[PDB]
This record gives sequence, structure tokens and C-alpha cells, in this order.
Amino acid sequence: SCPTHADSLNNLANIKREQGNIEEAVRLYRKALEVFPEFAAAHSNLASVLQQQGKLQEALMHYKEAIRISPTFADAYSNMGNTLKEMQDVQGALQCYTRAIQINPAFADAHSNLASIHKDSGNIPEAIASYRTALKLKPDFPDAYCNLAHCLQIVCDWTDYDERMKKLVSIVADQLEKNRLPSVHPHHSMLYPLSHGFRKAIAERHGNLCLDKINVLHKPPYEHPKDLKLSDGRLRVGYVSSDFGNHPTSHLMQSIPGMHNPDKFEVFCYALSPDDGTNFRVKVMAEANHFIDLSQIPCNGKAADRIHQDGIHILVNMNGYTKGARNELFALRPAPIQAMWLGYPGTSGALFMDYIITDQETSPAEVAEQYSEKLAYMPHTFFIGDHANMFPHLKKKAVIDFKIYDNRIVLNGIDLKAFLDSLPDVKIVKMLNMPVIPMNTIAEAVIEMINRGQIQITINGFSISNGLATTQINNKAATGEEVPRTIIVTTRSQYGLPEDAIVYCNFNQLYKIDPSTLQMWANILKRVPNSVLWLLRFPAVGEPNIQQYAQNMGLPQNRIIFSPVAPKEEHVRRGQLADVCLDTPLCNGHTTGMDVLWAGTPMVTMPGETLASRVAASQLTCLGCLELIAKNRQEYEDIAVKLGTDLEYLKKVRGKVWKQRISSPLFNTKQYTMELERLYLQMWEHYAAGNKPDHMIK
Amino acid sequence: PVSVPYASAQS
Ligand SMILES: CC(=O)N[C@@H]1[C@@H](O)[C@H](O)[C@@H](CO)S[C@@H]1OP(=O)(O)OP(=O)(O)OC[C@H]1O[C@@H](n2ccc(=O)[nH]c2=O)[C@H](O)[C@@H]1O
Repeated sequence: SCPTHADSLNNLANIKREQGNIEEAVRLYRKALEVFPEFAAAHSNLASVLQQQGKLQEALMHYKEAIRISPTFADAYSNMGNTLKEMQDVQGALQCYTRAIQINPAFADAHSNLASIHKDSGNIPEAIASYRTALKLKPDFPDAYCNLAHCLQIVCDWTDYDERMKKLVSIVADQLEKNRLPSVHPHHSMLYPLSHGFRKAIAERHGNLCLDKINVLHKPPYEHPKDLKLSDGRLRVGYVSSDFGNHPTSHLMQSIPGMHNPDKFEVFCYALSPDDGTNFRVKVMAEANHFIDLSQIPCNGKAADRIHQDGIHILVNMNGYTKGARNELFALRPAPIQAMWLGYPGTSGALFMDYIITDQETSPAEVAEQYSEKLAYMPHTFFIGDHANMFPHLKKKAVIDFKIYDNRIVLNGIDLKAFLDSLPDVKIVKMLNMPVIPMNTIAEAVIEMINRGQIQITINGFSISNGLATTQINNKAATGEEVPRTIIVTTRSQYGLPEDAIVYCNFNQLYKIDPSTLQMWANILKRVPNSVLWLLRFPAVGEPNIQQYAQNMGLPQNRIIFSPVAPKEEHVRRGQLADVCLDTPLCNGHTTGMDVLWAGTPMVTMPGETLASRVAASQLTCLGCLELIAKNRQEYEDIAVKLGTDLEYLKKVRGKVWKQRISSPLFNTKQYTMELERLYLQMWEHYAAGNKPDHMIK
Repeated sequence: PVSVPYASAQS
């Protein structure tokens, strides 16, 4: 019953923790509490390893105990918050943090923890406030500094940018070396000027976070199959994603599980998230050989068993370090071969991940040392898009001549052709080829609809729809879950674009822009007098800042135009209004890349070192447009300017993209799938041969 | 308005 005894034991446990040996720390803490139950600090310390071990349930009970004993223990409130957060109970965690700040106004971690909730709710100006307060109180606070840095990144606050960057690197350098988990999140690492070893090292550490969370299950390694006999000659592939729903990942690959060859492959899909109700989820469930809802199985042990139960040869991780991920599954190693694919644009840095699926343009062999996995190359690009299936109404277009431009007033629709046939005076420009309606009563009716901002009209019996009102006319078609059953008008005046301008667009989230990237565009815009840059309020708080920096680089306000975020279908379709897309080189347009290319809009890129800064190039290569790929800032500007001045050249390239998007393999999910199948079987043969994974660069 | 799903970190 001795406090002193217990006190010493605590001192010992804290030692055992420092020497990284978690196992033992817990055993000691537990004995310290056995001797003296009313020990606050023991309770607090035992809690946080239980938290580390992912035993939250319990870790919570102990934090609750700690408080009851020491009501002024501000440090325990804060942590209990973190726990409650990690238990999807945001409400109660929020209560802890505020309660902690109220008790100790000066306690800095609370202020940061609070900011972090705000960050996850996507209210950023508040998150920033609270980070600034936290840093004021404790001017040396990595977690807070780094998280702040990321917010400022998202709103395009670029104050002290260069010192901020150097400072980040600086902090990460320290933390990597002091063997402490780094404040920069691997998903963001690509945004800063770190070394590639540094980036791999970060990933590596978050790799080890799962490793500890599963060690405490004490599970025997699994016996993997060694041949295809039990599965009847079929290779059993398992996709594991938290985004079989309305989400980019689905927007890309929803067709693929459907497209596998049933003779040679058996497809298992493992959803990490509950059914959201959308058609994406439905298709995948309808088309995969087996669909397993792992969100019903929170325990990682039983989940992994369930995978191994199913006899999976290749397990595909589509999440990496993104929201809703559960890599503890992969860490448990239920399939002999485990590959990263499509979903996460970076190395896992982890031992339990065998292959990363990519290509030579995105991950050339020089830079194989960036990844911890062996490379598996697809023959063209590893990227892919459902656009062909999702948006068939964009295969063809027709235009109105209102005075021959291809992107001023556009018309798309499944039944466009029959409607043009109803019309008396259509003219047929050659490139397929592009129908042009002349300025008649018809044309005038359409344009007046647009002008008065009316939902829809009827011409010769066909429905003509304002392409700003689609969510009203048909919710499902606007989200991309249905194909639109009318004809849709899209025009520059709808978005306040100047009818006779050169429109450079970039539709990405604004965090992808940095002061360099902006400078380049500034230059381009100066050299092309009839130009405007088209951006998105993503988020809206971002807009003033760009406007600001744009103005200091010497651009009048009216030179940059902001549009609001739109539903998928409208978003893709209005890409047709743009003349050239200008790609962010810090981090490329990924899904967006596909989106803008589908509209027939050429995109200028400047590939860098990081995978994520190379994807766009890789897409353009596959398409067959190397003249759009710049070797440096300088060349980037020139390619843009050439497009923006040389209207003949512009037309040549635009026509190329338009044609190529069909005829190249890029938007070809069937061909894509078959290649993915090749690469699968290669991986298998090799492992069945008795070999540990090596590069599959062919 | 309308917000759309996008990828983001693990928090
Ligand atoms: C850098 C990065 O994280 N890259 C990821 C890739 O590595 C992953 O492979 C892709 C998913 O697996 S997602 C991701 O690719 P990104 O291009 O960054 O897409 P992001 O996460 O910004 O969201 C854009 C969405 O908004 C839609 N969008 C956009 C504007 C609009 O107005 N309307 C709209 O619907 C777009 O159509 C998209 O649906």
C-alpha cells in the first residue's frame, strides 16, 4: 500500500518506455497501480500506452480515473480528448479540450488539440487562430507549427513562405534524428522541399504506427497459399478501399472489378466504409465476384482473418495514408503479395507493402530509391478514368455561332444528333467533326434561356437544359451516378468568362499552388494580352489571398476569375469552355487531370521529382502529346504562350487531345484492366517460383 | 456552394 514503492515503479516504467520497450512499461505501470490505486500519474501514463496500443476502450477508463484523483491534471484532459477523438466521439473530445483550457489558460497542447478539431471540420480560419495561440504560449511546438503550416498552405497564405519551409525541414530533420514521430503528415510531405529520403523516412514512421497497434493481438503469421489449386486456377485479388462510394477513387476505377476475366481471376472487394447509398457503391457490389463489408468488423484481427479466410493471393491497398484507411490490415500480412495502387500518390514506406503499382513516366528507375516497395510498371500509365462510361454525353459536342470558336457556347447530349437533324441550317466544320448552329430564332431562344437564367426550354420537342441547373433537373445525373437524359447548354457567360479571351484554367484545390507556380502564370498572362486565368473557390477564403499576391505581381483584379465549386458532371463539362489548362507543378492534377483531358482541353505540365508532381506528364505521354510537357519553368511559360497566341497551333493541339482521348489507351478501362491482369500474374508467377518480390520493370 | 468529396490525410 506504499506510495513510495509505487513511485519508484513509475520511475522505472518511464525508463522502459524511453528505451522503446512498450511491453514492459505497461507491466510495471500495472504493478505500480496494484500497490497504490490512488496514483494519478500512473493512471495517466498507463493510459497513453494503452492509447498507443489502440486499446482505447480501456485507456479511456484510466484517463477518467486520473482526473477523478487530480482534478487540476490539465494534461490528462487533453489526452482524453485525443482518445475520444480517435473513437469518433468528436463531441466529448471537444468538451475535454475546452475543459482543459479553462483550467489551465496557459496549457498549450489543449489549444493545439482544439485547433486540430477545427481543422478536421474544415473550418480553417478558426483552426489557424487556435494554432497561433498555442505557439504564442509555447514557441517551440512542432505539431502545432506543422499543422499550421498546412492550413496556411490551404488558404494560400504565403507569409514568410521561404523561412516557413526551411523551418519545416529543420524540425523534421531534428525529429527524424531524435527518433520521434514527425509532425509532417506523409500525405502532405510532397508539398514541402524535403529530401526523398526524408519523405520515405516519414512514411516509414507512420508505417510503424500500425505495427504496434497489431503486435498486441499476438497473432501467428498466416499460412499463404502456394498455388491456385484451392481457387480452381483463379488468382484471387482483393481490393481494399474506404472509398467504394461517391468519391474520386470510385470515379476512377468503378468499372474495373467488373472488367476482370472470370476465368483467371476472382475479385474480392473489401469496403472499409458503410454503404453511402450511391450508384457507385451499387455497381461495385453488383459486379465484383464478392463484396465484403469490413466496416461491420471493426476489430483488425477478425477482419484480417476474414481476408485470409477468403484465400486472397494479391491484396491491393487503395488507401495508403488517407482518410478511413486501415493499414493494420496489411501489417497483419494475410495475403502473400500486397500492392499499393492508384489511391495514394506516394510510397507507403512500410515493410508489409510489397509492390507499388506505377509506370516508367511516373516512377523512372533512377528514382526507385524514393520508394520502399518494388516497382510494378503498367505499360502506359498507372492512372485511369471512368469518364468514358460515366460521361458518354461528352464524346461529341455542337456549338452556336453568335456573331468559328469551339468553346464559347457548347451543347452536349446523348440525343444531340437527332436534335440537330430537326434543325434547318446546321453547318458541319471538320477536325470527328463539329456541328455549328447559326444565329437564328432557335439560337436566340437558347441564349435567352441562359440570360434570364431559366432552368430549361423545349425546342422541336427536345428538352434543352441550362447547364447550371442540372442538380434541379436531375440530381443523379449531376453527381455522375446517371447519364444525363437531355441536351445541356454550357457557355462562358454563365461563369462570367469573357467571350473573346484565352482562358487558362486550373481546377485544383488551391493548396496545390505555391508562390513560384503563381509567378509563372503571372508571366504567362502578361505575355498573352487577351488572357484570363480561371480558378476555383476551393476554399473561398483562398480567393482574396491569391488576388492579393496576383496584384503584387502586377495583375489587375479582372485578370483572374474565380468560379464556385460545382458538382462532378457540371465540373467536368465546363472544362470545354477553357482553352488550355495550366497544371500545378508542386503537386499535379490527378483525378482533375483526367477530367480536363476528357473535355478535350490540353494541359501544360512541368514534371518534378515526387510521384505526385509527375502524374500529369505520365497522362499526357500515354495520350501522345509530349509537346505539352515542359523541362523547366522557362519552357513551361513558352508552351503556354505559344498556345495562347498561335491560334492555328492551338487548334491543332486541341483537335489532337479531342481525338486522342478516345483513340489512345488512356480512358480505356477494358485495356487497362487486362494490363493490370498481366502485372498481377507476373507478380504471382514470381512469388510461386519461390521468390521474394523484386522490380517488375519489363 | 455544393461541396464535393476529395482526398485528404488520415488526421
Ligand atoms: C494530391 C492528391 O491527393 N491526389 C489524389 C490522387 O492521388 C488519387 O488517386 C485520387 C483518389 O484516389 S484523388 C486525388 O486527385 P486530385 O486530382 O488531387 O483530386 P482531389 O483530391 O483534389 O479531389 C478532386 C475531386 O473534386 C472533383 N471536383 C473538383 C472541382 C469541382 O468544381 N467539382 C468537382 O466535382 C474532381 O473531379 C475530383 O473528384
